[PDB]
Amino acid sequence: VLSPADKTNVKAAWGKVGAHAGEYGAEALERMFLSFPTTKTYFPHFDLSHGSAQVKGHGKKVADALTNAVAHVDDMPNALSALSDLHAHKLRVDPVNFKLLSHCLLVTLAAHLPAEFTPAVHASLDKFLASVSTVLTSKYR
Amino acid sequence: VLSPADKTNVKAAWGKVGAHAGEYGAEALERMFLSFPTTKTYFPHFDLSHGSAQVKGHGKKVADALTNAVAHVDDMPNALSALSDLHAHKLRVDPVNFKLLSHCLLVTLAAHLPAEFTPAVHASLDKFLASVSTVLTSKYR
Amino acid sequence: VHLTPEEKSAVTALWGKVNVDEVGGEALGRLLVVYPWTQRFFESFGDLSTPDAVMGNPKVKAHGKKVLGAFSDGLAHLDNLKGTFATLSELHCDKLHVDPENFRLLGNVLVCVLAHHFGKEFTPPVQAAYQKVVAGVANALAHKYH
Amino acid sequence: VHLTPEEKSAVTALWGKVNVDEVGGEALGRLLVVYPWTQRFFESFGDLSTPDAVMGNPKVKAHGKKVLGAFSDGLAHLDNLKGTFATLSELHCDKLHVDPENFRLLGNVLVCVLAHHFGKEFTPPVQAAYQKVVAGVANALAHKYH
Ligand code: HEM
Ligand code: HEM
Ligand code: HEM
Ligand code: HEM
Repeated sequence: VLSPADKTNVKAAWGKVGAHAGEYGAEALERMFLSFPTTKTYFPHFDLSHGSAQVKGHGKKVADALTNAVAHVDDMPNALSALSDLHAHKLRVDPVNFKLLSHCLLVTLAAHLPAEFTPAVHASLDKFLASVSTVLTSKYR
Repeated sequence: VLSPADKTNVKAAWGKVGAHAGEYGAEALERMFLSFPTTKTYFPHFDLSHGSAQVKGHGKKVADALTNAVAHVDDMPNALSALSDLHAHKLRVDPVNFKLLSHCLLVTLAAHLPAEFTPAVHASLDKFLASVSTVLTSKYR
Repeated sequence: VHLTPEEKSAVTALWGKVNVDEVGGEALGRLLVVYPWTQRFFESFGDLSTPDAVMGNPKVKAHGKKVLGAFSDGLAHLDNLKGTFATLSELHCDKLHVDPENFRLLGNVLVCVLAHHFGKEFTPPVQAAYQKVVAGVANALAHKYH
Repeated sequence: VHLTPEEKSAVTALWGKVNVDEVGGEALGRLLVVYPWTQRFFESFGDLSTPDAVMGNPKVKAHGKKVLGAFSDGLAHLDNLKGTFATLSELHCDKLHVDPENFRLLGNVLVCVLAHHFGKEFTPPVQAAYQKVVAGVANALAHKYH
């Protein structure tokens, strides 16, 4: 349940992302809609095209939610209580979809941080995204 | 995260199983080895045949671990801390395998309790087995 | 989907005594109740905000019977499940975009429904055989995604 | 596995500049490190109790290259991935009994390895295309289980 080493790696890899967090969330979301067209089902109201300002705005949202969990890592359930409600309870987001997003987030970090994406930080960041996802699916979980 | 209604359903469906708990664990384990022969990988040392006293002894173990979680439902992480270690950390049990077991446990309860296996208790018992499984995979999770 | 003669005897003796009106609907309902994100595909069915709503819905018990219909087809044609399901696959894959994972779920709750309605008759032999078919139909519906 | 000419240009221009000695081994290592239950299949490889053990293991970088070898085959034969993998499927399915789910994992960590070694060249177009192939090879290795 996120070891001290994991928490340290995650703070630090997040660190490097810095002000690019929002940019990265947009890229991640775009990677998912293209590779996993089944997720597109949940955003009929969006224009999913490439420079879509809907997708950019949402990437920022996703990046801020994550920075919120990193900043509150020992207390994610409480930090992300509202988002859960939304995801698990009002949008009924298939759990499968969190895996796909978490994968595309990792591919995006790997694509931006060649120095920081070691085997260990990758293991850590995988454990963090999976935690995050366990919190957001927990209304029927 | 197991609602009051869930905890109540689970206590009660477990209740009916009563002294048959060990018997049911054996049947569940046997259902899994047959339907999901890939799990058999983890028990090369066992004789998996039908009346195998290895499998019977183990069913009791699995049934007692679960009765331990039901009895300590608001505190499973602590209750099942040792088992996690074993499963997540010393046996490296593929996470996939907990889903398969949890399914076969449900098929076994459905096969024994026609009155009690309503749609709701089934939803509850699904949520309980998934929790249980989240605790036992949490050393790399 | 291979199925030996023993497995086949097992699956077929079983399926023969399945109330084709109820079992179909009980599986859809338990799917909707147990895995409540699948309701996003069935809001046109009406009131589903409790299990009793769902388990009573006329639309539900009507769509389940269709579902079983198709399972009966595949039991008929194990040697060619793609062939049998091709049309069904475009629907769920290319048009509805259901995640194939939920095909596995519906099969596994159909297996629970079977164990529930048949009790100790649904031995572990017969479950093993049935997991085969269910894996196979899930595999076929999922084709267009492959 | 269909792949349009655009996807194909994408996957092939990419694969062309892949260090076939390293990438293979880096994916196996990250699989062993990130999904540590897969080590149950690779204890004969020696010391794996840290990532540095693993990322340095000669056995690891030697088995990864074989792995990539096979991916190169399938890239060669998308029109017939079963054909290409039939022998490989009996191995992992009927003899090793690996859960097909771990085929999907190895593909997705191969995709991360690709994004890592190629940076911004590994745009989302090219990822999309690559998820196809990886889904397809995972689908083929998994055949004997279907
Ligand atoms: C790592 C997990 C993810 C995080 C951090 C996350 C975060 C968020 C946040 C913070 C918002 C806006 C919050 C608000 O305005 O109240 C949002 C909206 C939403 N999320 Fe996510 N989400 C995640 C995963 C998913 C997944 C997997 C899907 C489905 C593919 C999804 C579908 C939605 C939908 C459809 C909405 C609202 C509808 C709209 O766009 O207006 N989310 N999410
Ligand atoms: C609902 C989850 C399950 C529970 C409650 C559980 C419980 C247990 C318990 C209590 C023991 C004996 C404990 C001891 O002596 O310290 C055991 C042993 C073990 N479990 Fe499980 N287990 C579960 C899932 C799994 C799964 C999914 C597998 C893999 C298919 C598995 C593989 C093993 C192995 C191989 C051992 C020890 C080796 C031996 O049999 O001597 N377990 N488990
Ligand atoms: C074992 C797998 C499944 C089978 C055998 C199956 C089969 C069918 C059949 C018989 C129909 C009728 C099509 C027609 O009238 O021509 C249908 C419709 C539909 N299926 Fe499934 N299905 C499968 C799983 C699911 C899953 C898991 C979902 C998502 C929860 C889903 C969503 C739908 C929906 C929403 C429709 C209706 C489309 C419309 O309104 O016309 N199905 N399916
Ligand atoms: C994308 C999927 C995969 C591919 C392309 C693949 C391909 C291969 C190849 C090229 C070999 C060499 C066979 C030979 O020498 O003839 C092999 C061996 C093996 N694979 Fe994989 N494999 C896959 C995934 C995995 C996974 C996920 C596991 C489990 C973590 C696994 C476990 C093994 C093991 C243990 C061997 C060695 C058997 C022995 O010692 O001879 N493989 N695989």
